[PDB]
Amino acid sequence: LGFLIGYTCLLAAICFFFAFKSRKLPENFNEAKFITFSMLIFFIVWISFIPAYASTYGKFVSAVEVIAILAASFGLLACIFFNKIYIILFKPS
Amino acid sequence: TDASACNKCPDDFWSNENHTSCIAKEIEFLSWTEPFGIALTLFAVLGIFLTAFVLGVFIKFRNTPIVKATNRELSYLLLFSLLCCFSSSLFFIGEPQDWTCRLRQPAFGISFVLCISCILVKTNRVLLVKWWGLNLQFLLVFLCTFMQIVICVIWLYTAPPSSYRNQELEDEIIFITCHEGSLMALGFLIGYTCLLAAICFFFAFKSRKLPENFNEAKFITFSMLIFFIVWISFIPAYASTYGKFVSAVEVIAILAASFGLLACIFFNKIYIILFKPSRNTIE
Ligand SMILES: CC(C)CCC[C@@H](C)[C@H]1CC[C@H]2[C@@H]3CC=C4C[C@@H](O)CC[C@]4(C)[C@H]3CC[C@]12C
Ligand SMILES: C[C@@H](NCCCc1cccc(C(F)(F)F)c1)c1cccc2ccccc12
Ligand SMILES: C[C@@H](NCCCc1cccc(C(F)(F)F)c1)c1cccc2ccccc12
Ligand SMILES: *[C@@H]1O[C@H](CO)[C@@H](O)[C@H](O)[C@H]1NC(C)=O
Repeated sequence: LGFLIGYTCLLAAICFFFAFKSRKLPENFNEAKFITFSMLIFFIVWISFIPAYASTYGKFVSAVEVIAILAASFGLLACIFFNKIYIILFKPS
Repeated sequence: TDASACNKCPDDFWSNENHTSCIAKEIEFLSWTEPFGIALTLFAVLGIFLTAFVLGVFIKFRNTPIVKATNRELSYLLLFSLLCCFSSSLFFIGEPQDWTCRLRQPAFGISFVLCISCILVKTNRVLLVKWWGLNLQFLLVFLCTFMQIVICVIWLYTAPPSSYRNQELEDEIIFITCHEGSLMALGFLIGYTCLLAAICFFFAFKSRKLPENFNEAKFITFSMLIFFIVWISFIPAYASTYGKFVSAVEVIAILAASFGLLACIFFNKIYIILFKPSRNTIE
C-alpha cells in the first residue's frame, strides 16, 4: 500500500512539473492553473487527513477515506472540466 | 497477602499487569522526539528559514524599484507577520502548559490578521479608492489588526483558556489538552479572520488580468484560494482525530496556509530578483 501511494504521489509531482512547463501556451491550450490547483487540492486533502488515518481506527477510519476520495476526485473534476463547461455553456465564444 | 477486597488505585495511577502494585497512567501528548513531531517541527523551521531568506533578499535588493511599486516598507511588516505566523505553529507541538493554551490560538490569529490585512492594504490601487503621505497604509492595517487584538483581549480576560487534563477518552492514559472556555469568542475570532480573508479574495478577484508588478493581484487570489481550501479541508480532518494527533492537524493547516501565502505571493519577485532573469527587473 505504501508503494501504491508513493507511485501516485510521484505521478502527481510529475503532473505539477508538466503544468509548470506548459505555462506559456496560448489560453485555450494552457491549463497550468487548473492542473496545479487540482493537484494541490488532492495533496492538501490527503495530507490533512494523515493524523486522522494514523490515530482513529474505528468507524471513522473508513469514513475518512470516503470523504478524502470524494474530495480529491471532485477537486480533479472541478479544476479540470468545470471551467471549460462554463466557458462553453454560460459564455459561448 | 490475605486481602478481603482489592482497593481501587488512586487518581493518576493504574494497576500493574498482575494487579499487584500501582503504576501511574501515561502523559500522552504531542511533543518533539517523535516520528510525527520531528518532521513537523522540521517543516516549521524550514518555513521560518525560507521566510527569513526572502526577507534578506528583499533587504539586499531594497533599492531596486521592482519592490518599490508595492509599498516596500509594508512588505517588511508582511514578512515579520509571516515569521510570527510560522512561529505560532510551535505552540501546538509543545507541552500543553497553562500559558501555551491561553496563547496558541490568539498568537496565530494576530499573526494571520497582521498578514492578510497587510496584503489587502498593500494594493496600490486601493490606497486611494492631512494624515497621509508619511503613514497612511499603516494606520489602515493597524485598525483592522486592532479589532482582532481587542476581541482577543476580551476573550483572554473574560474566559481565559485552561490546560484541561482529560482522562475520559482512555482509562489508562491521561491526555493533556487545552480548554478554551467560551467557544463563541473563538468562533467570532475565526469568523472575523475568514471575513477579512474573503474580503481580500474578492478585492483581488477583480484585478486578475491587470499585470500590476508581475500579475501580483492574480497570486493574491491564488494564495487566498489555497488558504480557503486548507481551512475548509481542516474541518473534517479535525473532527475525526481523537488523541495526541489533534494538535498535529491544526498545525498542519497553519503550515499549509502560511506556505500558500508566502511562496505564491513572494516567489514571483524572488525568481526575478536573484535568479537567472536578474537582468529582467526594470522600473
Ligand atoms: C518552491 C516550491 C517548493 C513551492 C512554491 C510554488 C512554485 C513551484 C510556483 C508557485 C507559482 C509559480 C510561478 C508562477 C509564474 C511564473 C512566471 C514566470 O515568468 C516565471 C516562473 C513563475 C514565477 C513561477 C515559478 C514557480 C512558482 C513560484
Ligand atoms: C484511498 C487510499 N487508500 C489508503 C489511504 C492511505 C492514506 C491516508 C492518509 C493520507 C495518505 C497520503 F496523503 F499519504 F496519500 C494516504 C488510496 C488508495 C490508493 C491510492 C492512493 C493514492 C493516494 C492517496 C490515497 C490512496
Ligand atoms: C488554528 C485555528 N483554530 C484551532 C482550533 C480549532 C477549533 C477547535 C475546537 C473548536 C473549534 C470551533 F468550534 F470553534 F470551530 C475550532 C484558528 C485559530 C485562530 C484563527 C483562525 C482563523 C482561521 C482559521 C483557523 C484559525
Ligand atoms: C506483576 O506486575 C508487574 C507486571 O507488569 C511486575 O512488575 C510485577 O513484579 C508482577 N508481580 C508478580 C509477578 O508477582
